[PDB]
Amino acid sequence: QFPRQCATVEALRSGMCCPDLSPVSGPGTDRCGSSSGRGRCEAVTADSRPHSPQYPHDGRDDREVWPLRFFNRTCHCNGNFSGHNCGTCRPGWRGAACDQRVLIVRRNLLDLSKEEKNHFVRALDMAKRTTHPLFVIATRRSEEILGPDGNTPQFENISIYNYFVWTHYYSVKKTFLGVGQESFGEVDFSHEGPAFLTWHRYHLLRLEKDMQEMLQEPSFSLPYWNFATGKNVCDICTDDLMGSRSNFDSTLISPNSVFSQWRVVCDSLEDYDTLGTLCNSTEDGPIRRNPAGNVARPMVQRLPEPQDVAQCLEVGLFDTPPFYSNSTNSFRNTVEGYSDPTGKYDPAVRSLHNLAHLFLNGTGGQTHLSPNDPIFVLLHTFTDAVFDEWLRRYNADISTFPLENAPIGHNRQYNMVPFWPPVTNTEMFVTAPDNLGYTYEIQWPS
Ligand SMILES: *[C@@H]1O[C@H](CO[C@@H]2O[C@@H](C)[C@@H](O)[C@@H](O)[C@@H]2O)[C@@H](O[C@@H]2O[C@H](CO)[C@@H](O)[C@H](O)[C@H]2NC(C)=O)[C@H](O)[C@H]1NC(C)=O
Ligand SMILES: *[C@@H]1O[C@H](CO)[C@@H](O[C@@H]2O[C@H](CO)[C@@H](O)[C@H](O)[C@H]2NC(C)=O)[C@H](O)[C@H]1NC(C)=O
Ligand SMILES: *[C@@H]1O[C@H](CO)[C@@H](O[C@@H]2O[C@H](CO)[C@@H](O)[C@H](O)[C@H]2NC(C)=O)[C@H](O)[C@H]1NC(C)=O
Ligand SMILES: *[C@@H]1O[C@H](CO)[C@@H](O[C@@H]2O[C@H](CO)[C@@H](O)[C@H](O)[C@H]2NC(C)=O)[C@H](O)[C@H]1NC(C)=O
Ligand SMILES: *[C@@H]1O[C@H](CO[C@@H]2O[C@@H](C)[C@@H](O)[C@@H](O)[C@@H]2O)[C@@H](O)[C@H](O)[C@H]1NC(C)=O
Ligand SMILES: O=c1cccccc1O
Ligand SMILES: [Zn+2]
Ligand SMILES: [Zn+2]
Repeated sequence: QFPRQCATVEALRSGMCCPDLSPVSGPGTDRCGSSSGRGRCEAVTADSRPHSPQYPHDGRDDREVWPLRFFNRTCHCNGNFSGHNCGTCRPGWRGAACDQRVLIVRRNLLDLSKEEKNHFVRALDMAKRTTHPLFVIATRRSEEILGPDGNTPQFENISIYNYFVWTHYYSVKKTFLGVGQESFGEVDFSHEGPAFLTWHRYHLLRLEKDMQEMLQEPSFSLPYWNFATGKNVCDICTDDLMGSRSNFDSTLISPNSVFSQWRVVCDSLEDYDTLGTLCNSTEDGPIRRNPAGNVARPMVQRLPEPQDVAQCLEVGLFDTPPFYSNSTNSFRNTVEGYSDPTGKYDPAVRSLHNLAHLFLNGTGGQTHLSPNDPIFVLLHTFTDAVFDEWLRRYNADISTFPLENAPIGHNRQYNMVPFWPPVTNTEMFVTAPDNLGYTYEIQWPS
């Protein structure tokens, strides 16, 4: 969603989201930091190439050709400057001139020290309570975004971590067709398509960045959870980490973990998909988590085996037609978990990433809701670690990431929805240590 400077009547009317950086001569005098050389307000590029025939409602959904339904001009920054303002630096760069290299290391959560484990847990908790300094979220779609009286932007403040939940929600929600009509659900701007891995990579980079600024610790890094152990249990679900099971309710988190106090956002689908509203910042209800608990679905009662990871990393093409959840021999569909680890499609199979979600048999395994469970962060840095090893191993071969006829949202040059500033899948399709300022301390099975 959008910088608070752009969630106004004026900015949405002008179609321009190009905020000032240091307005020393008055408002509008330093848009995108043009006073210095940091950037310039510029026309948006959005993907205009066709998508797969599965989405038939072109013209109906604000996520199409993102961000054009809200803004057609944004800040484009020069050099290694970056941000909605061009006021910060691109990943891997710090300093006023964006010329100092940083490399942060994402490590296995179980390898952290007693203190490092405690620091991480409290930092997640701080992000859950701390208002995001920059972004606000919409509670209405574009037709109602200026509110009933036409002068009241329908945006809410939201915490650093709940923004992380909301953007995942917004990417997966159904297309609203109107009161009385059933919303359309064969659409997903962050799953079931090639954008899945790059979407989720930016997802993590933006949370990590937000927490660095919240903590004022430039080197803070999100750890990972090696869920590919074949285990029957959740080895990070302990009270010094992500929280153990409640002895008073098998589906709740131990009261001796702060995460039992969290309350989730976006759990009112029945309202959103009938009234046409969007998830707002009001929390409601605790995290439900029940590892291995899906007795009705035995396939999701055990986690992935180690070799599952070693096998999926031998799939050498990033994606294959039809670039969807039923692709075969697609690395993306394999690690996403709709193929078996060799790449062989099967409508039944759930493996790796999908399996790790469903193993939680709770909030973490529901599509509109799953970042509400903070295991999500660690589940996806590990998924991102596998992706990064693939990028290393096959020379970041983006050729099979399709430029057209992908499911809507997944064309290569699509701006990933709804991140801001606009950022394409291509911008994330790079090896992380040289291009994004982070690397993984990890070892792979042979
Ligand atoms: C760039 O956008 C302006 C502003 O319009 C907004 O932009 C989009 C997000 C879309 O949602 C528009 O409906 C928004 O109003 C465009 O100028 C407006 O054009 C409309 C007709 O299309 C007109 O009724 C308004 O008066 C115009 N507003 C202003 C301030 O002139 C502009 O045409 C767009 N330029 C492009 C796409 O190149
Ligand atoms: C993958 O699933 C898709 C969508 O369910 C199937 O693709 C086509 O879908 C269009 C409408 O989107 C229909 O005309 C057909 O059902 C599909 N085209 C065919 C069968 O030629 C597709 O069949 C699936 N791919 C597989 C199973 O390999
Ligand atoms: C924030 O979201 C909640 C959940 O959708 C909204 O509360 C619902 O509002 C509908 C109709 O207004 C009621 O029928 C439901 O019973 C409400 N749910 C709950 C849990 O109270 C709430 O109105 C939204 N806030 C804003 C400002 O839109
Ligand atoms: C957690 O697992 C239970 C089953 O172990 C799920 O409940 C089952 O849901 C299916 C499909 O909705 C029903 O056919 C079964 O009758 C249910 N069984 C029981 C014992 O409840 C539950 O939906 C799962 N929850 C999540 C979030 O995954
Ligand atoms: C959102 O909240 C605004 C508060 O602005 C600032 O936000 C963070 C950084 C906190 O430090 C807070 O204390 C600050 O004041 C309010 O002005 C307003 O209620 C909200 N604005 C909108 C558009 O919803
Ligand atoms: O976001 C998800 C939520 C629930 C289950 C499986 C896979 C997901 O990516
Ligand atoms: Zn997801
Ligand atoms: Zn996921």
